[PDB]
Amino acid sequence: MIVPVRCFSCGKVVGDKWESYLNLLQEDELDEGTALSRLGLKRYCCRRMILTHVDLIEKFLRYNPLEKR
Amino acid sequence: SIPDGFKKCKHLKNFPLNGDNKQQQVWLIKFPSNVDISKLKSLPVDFESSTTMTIDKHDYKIMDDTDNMTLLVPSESKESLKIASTAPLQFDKVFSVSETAKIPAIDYSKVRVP
Amino acid sequence: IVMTASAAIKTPQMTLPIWNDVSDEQADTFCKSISKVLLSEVIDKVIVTETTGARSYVIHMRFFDNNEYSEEYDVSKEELQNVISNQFI
Amino acid sequence: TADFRTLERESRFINPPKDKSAFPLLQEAVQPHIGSFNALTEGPDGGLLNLGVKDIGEKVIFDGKPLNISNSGYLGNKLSVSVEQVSIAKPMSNDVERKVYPSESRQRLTSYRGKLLLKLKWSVNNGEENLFEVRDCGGLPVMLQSNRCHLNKMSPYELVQHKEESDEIGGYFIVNGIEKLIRMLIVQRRNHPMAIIRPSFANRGASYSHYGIQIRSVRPDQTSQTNVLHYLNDGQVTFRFSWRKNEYLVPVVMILKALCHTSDREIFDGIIGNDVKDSFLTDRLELLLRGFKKRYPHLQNRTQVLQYLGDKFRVVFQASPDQSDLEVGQEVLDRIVLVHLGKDGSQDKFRMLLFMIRKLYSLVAGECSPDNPDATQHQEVLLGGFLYGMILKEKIDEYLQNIIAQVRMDINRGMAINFKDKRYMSRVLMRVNENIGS
Amino acid sequence: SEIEIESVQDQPSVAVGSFFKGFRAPSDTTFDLYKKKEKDEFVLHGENERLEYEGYTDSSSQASNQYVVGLFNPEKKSIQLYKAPVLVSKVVSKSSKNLRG
Amino acid sequence: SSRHGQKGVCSRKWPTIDMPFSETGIQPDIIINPHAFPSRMTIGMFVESLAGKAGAL
Amino acid sequence: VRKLLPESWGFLCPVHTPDGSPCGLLNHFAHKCRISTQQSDVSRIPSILYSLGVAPASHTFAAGPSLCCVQIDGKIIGWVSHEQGKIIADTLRYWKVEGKTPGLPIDLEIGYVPPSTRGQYPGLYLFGGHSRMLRPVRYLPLDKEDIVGPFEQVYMNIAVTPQEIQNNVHTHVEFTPTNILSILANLTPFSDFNQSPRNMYQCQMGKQTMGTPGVALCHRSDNKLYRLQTGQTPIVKANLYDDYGMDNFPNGFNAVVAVISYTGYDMDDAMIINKSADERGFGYGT
Amino acid sequence: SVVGSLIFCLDCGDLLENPNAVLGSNVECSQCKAIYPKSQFSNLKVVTTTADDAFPSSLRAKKS
Amino acid sequence: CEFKLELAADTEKLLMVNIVEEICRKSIIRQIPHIDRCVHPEPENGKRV
RNA sequence: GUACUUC
Ligand SMILES: [Zn+2]
Ligand SMILES: [Zn+2]
Repeated sequence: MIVPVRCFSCGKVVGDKWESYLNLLQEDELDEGTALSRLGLKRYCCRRMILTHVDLIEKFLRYNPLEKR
Repeated sequence: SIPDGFKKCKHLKNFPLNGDNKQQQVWLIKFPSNVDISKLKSLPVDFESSTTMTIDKHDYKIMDDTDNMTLLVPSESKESLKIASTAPLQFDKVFSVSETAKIPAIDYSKVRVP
Repeated sequence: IVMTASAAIKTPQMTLPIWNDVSDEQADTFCKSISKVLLSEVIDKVIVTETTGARSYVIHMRFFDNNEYSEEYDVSKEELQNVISNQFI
Repeated sequence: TADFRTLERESRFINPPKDKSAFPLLQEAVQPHIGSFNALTEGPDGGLLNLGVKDIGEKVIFDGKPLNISNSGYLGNKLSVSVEQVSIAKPMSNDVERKVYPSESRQRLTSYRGKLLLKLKWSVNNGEENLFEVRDCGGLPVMLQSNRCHLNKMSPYELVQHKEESDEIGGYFIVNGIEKLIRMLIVQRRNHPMAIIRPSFANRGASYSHYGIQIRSVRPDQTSQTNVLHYLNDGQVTFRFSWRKNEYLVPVVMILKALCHTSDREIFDGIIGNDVKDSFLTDRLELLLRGFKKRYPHLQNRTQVLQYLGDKFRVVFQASPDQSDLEVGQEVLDRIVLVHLGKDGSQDKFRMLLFMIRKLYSLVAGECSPDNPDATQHQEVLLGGFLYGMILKEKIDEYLQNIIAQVRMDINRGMAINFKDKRYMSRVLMRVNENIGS
Repeated sequence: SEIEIESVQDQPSVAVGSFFKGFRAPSDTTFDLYKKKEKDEFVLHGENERLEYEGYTDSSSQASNQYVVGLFNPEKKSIQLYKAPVLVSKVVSKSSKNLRG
Repeated sequence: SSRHGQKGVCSRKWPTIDMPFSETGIQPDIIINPHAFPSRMTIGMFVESLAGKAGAL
Repeated sequence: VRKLLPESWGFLCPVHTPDGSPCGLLNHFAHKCRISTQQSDVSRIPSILYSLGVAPASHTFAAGPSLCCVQIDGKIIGWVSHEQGKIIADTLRYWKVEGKTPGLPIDLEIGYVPPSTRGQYPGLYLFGGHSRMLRPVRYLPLDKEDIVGPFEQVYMNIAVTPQEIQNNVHTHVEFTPTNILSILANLTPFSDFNQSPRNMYQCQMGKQTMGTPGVALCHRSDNKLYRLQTGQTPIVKANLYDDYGMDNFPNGFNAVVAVISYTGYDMDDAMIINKSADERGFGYGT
Repeated sequence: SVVGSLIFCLDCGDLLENPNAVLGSNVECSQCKAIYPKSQFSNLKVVTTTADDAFPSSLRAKKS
Repeated sequence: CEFKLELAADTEKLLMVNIVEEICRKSIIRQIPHIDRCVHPEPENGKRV
């Protein structure tokens, strides 16, 4: 659902490189290897932490009972 | 007058039948509706069934069968039918034409890939 | 055995020891003599031509040859004929 | 090297496609359920339930009033009734009509309830006139992604606007605010003789063998009845029927030569006849026909055979009184013996039934290995929605049974004026129950 | 052995009938045959002192099937295609008209 | 439990205060016993740990 | 009935089955198997059958295993010679896969059976009514998509992968041999590198997880629910995880596994979790 | 015709009863009376043979 | 072994292979009480049984 | 009462 900040095993500040990672995939054409490492992620657990996220919050936000449609 | 159909029989044809004691016998085959009953002029007769006809579609095979059914012979018009009997009248080898479409086979060049 | 009120069982079993002078080539003789053989197991085929003309029946019962049925199932005419005349009929 | 999707996944998370949704395999996963309940509306003849009430039979009853030996013979006029049309169209509600939503349906803690319209073809005196009438029979519960719910041809983006799932699956009922699913049912092969060797036939069969072969016909509306054939050590062979809670043993002859005219060598000719060498055919066939002539020597043609069938089975299906043995006999017959051939199927019905019993002789002669009631050789799968339609067809006739019982109950207490009045049709139509939805 | 065809027609007059196996063919009474003209459908009936003929021609599926017949001698060795409408029949009797009220 | 069939119940919640640490810095959050493979034979977890190691390395 | 049979190959999954009493009772359908839910109105199956050379039903007058009884669904048309059944057994295959035949539906059941070994009554079966099951399969001659049912694979042999295919003793090939697995089994990576007692033991686990039921929470009124928040998609996965949109429903997560007996608090059936992981919300759900 | 131990009739299309269970040299049909029989049917003979299926033994296994 | 039997016209049709098969599986050449088959097995631990 | 699940 939400971006898991402060990875349980590593502990790095990881809840900030999400939108930066998305921008690297949007208008930079860099692949997963050199871009995810360029963010500043060097340990194994922090590599899989950001890479595995599913960001299901977009599906959890398409239903608002306080707004017409 | 059962049933209430269209029209009773009025036209007949005479069959030249001698009844020889080598012997003039009947010839019946089986064929579908989409056939060449009018545009075909030749048909090869052979031994135990192994043959093939050659027309536009070109997939046929004349089958034979050894092993009943009575056939009426209209000797004249007023009765339009008789009973075929020599001593009724049996048969020997009924014909049934089939359509053996040649199945394209054995291409073991693209399915067997390293 | 424990609870079903043990009675005549599907496959009854009994073990019989033997002396030291008897041999295996003599034990099989008692095996064939004691082993009960069905009367129907000495027939090749059962062909019968039922006639009518007053019902009439004829029964022709093919058997094996002497070396087959008499050497395999140790029976002969003095027992096979007595059972086919006193029990089968 | 199957790299996962992040840009495509982010795009489909931002907005679903306005066109046909992606990954259609998930939509095809419920093709059995969606296609099953949707089959009763599409196709010819209005679907399953429409052709079912088409081939449902017409039932009549008399009254206690005279007209004016033959005068006293006629005991009363004829009133006719039969279910002509049945149709579910669309769920709606009111205080014009307004449209309901499934999300609001389970939020209301109720079931998704539409409405069912019934069209009655009321007749009198063999069609002298018809009192047309249409009455609703409550609401019919419908699942999602069906022909009744509005989620059939709705875009997935509009599904998000309707408080639904972006990839909604559907195909499951909802009742009393909780969801619910109909379990798929397992049956055996349809329209195929099944060989079975089971000692259970010896329990209910007094001195009968363990052989057996069965046939499960199927009507066009998928309702069926099981017709099996046993084996008799004496030499004969008998069917068994299946009614409410009753079994009917019957010899093969009195129902084989009773459909139409077949009493000739066509029976023995239908038997294997390439060679007359083996006599296992002769002893069984002669003993079978001898077992038919020894019982009733005055039964030779299908007419009198059908008279005896209608006579013994006159008061079993409640077909009375004007339906004589020649009507009730053919009626119960075509409904009891391999109904899958349908009406006018007597042209080759003897050929299919003879092939069934001849496979029994081939099963007892010892050249056909028995099948298995649990193997996938004869594994059929009722998708649940078809069973739901069969329950509808079955539990609709109870209204017909209740209105004919209401008429024959009102005729007991008298004071039943002629039924040619519309207000009399109404006063007799309100006494019968009409809530099928519950 | 290729062979040619000589005789063709447009209206049939011959018929093959299937009653059962082993018909002694008494041949003592002429039975009538009613025709039609869909296409390729015929019927026939007859009457006797204990027998009545009743035969139809595959009313279910006959319009998509046709049989022919011919003849050949050792000198001729050729056949003549003649339309033979096949017919299945069932010998009927009269033991009707009995019913219980 | 995983997708390979092996199951397990949480015995006692224990922090990184005494668990074996790696030379890199990562702390193993969950620990499974190697004494189940002789009988349960869940080597799928072995081949998928190497595959998962490369799939995340 | 509890035990399975090899005839269930590719029809019902031999892997998805619970433990205990429901063993062998309930086992859902295959992966890509189809179910014909309507009768295709053909009215031409006999129109091409007896035209191919099949004798009619009213003028055959035979029986026994020496003749192949061709059986349409419900209706019969007659029996022919066994050699005719052999040629028709492959002729109907070619005309079925060929698209120029308007009178032959793709979802047509066709079966052939030899008469030897005292098998059941031979013939030529034809079906396709309701309650009928299908599954995809590839036909080698003029390679094209095809489907079979519960009677085809009984007699005629199939090839699972284009490496065991050999000459003139095969008729059909399978595209991906994992289509026999279920949704849980095919999603399980390297299901071939485990045991069947582990596949039945895990079938209940995957079918008892605590994943996301669907994004309808604020508009659902069912009795009880469960929801996680650390839903992560597995790194290793099959192409069906994406083909089924399973990414839309995250059910678990990924953690580092350390195979080691250092804990001592576990013996071949227990587990231990990091307190720091629980502080981050290791499998935190409500 | 005549097949096995039973003779059929064509004038009414059915089969007749046993000439021994009823009076001899004169038998009738079941639905209509006809001039019958000619009292020259046949000498009735028929053959039955066991298919050798339910006869298991050790020598039946060695003959294979 | 061939034997011929006669019978009157009271019964018309009977089963031959069945009524003979029953008696074929009911006649016993020699009746040894409560035993039908014996086997000479292999001696276990030198104890011939 | 009917169905479902835990070793
Ligand atoms: Zn980390
Ligand atoms: Zn007669």
